[PDB]
Amino acid sequence: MNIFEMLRIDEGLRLKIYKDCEGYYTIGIGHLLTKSPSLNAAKSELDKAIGRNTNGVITKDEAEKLFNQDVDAAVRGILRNAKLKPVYDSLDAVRRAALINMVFQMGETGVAGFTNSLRMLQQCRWDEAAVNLAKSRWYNQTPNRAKRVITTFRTGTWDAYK
Repeated sequence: MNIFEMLRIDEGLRLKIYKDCEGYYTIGIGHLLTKSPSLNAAKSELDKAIGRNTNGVITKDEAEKLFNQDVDAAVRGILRNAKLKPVYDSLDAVRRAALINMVFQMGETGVAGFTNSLRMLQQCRWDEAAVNLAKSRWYNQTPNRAKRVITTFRTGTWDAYK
């Protein structure tokens, strides 16, 4: 199991524009297009992202290319974030993937907002951290995904994904 595989399981793959759990226009492997309500806006964004006129449909290759860029961006955001970096540096490989998953989903900023939890990860207090993480809009809106990531922080294995 690795980060790509993890995230493919969490986000799925769709080749046509769709609405994510929050209602935002999205495509491919969890690729957010725009927070706005306009389908036009979304098509526009897609065209600019792919560099071609798509009529809102993309190929699998095109889907993986966006995903690869999206995973690389998340890592780097983490790595360039004052709050995030120290935490990532402190974790083992499995637990690193779990933080990348959060960032991919909710952004650097959103994650940077889980102060208490983050401090707990830095001290290796896996159970206290899992409880704190669950106390969040994130856990209450998308519980099955959040359970996965959280168990991964708790145990440092891929069991939730297997």
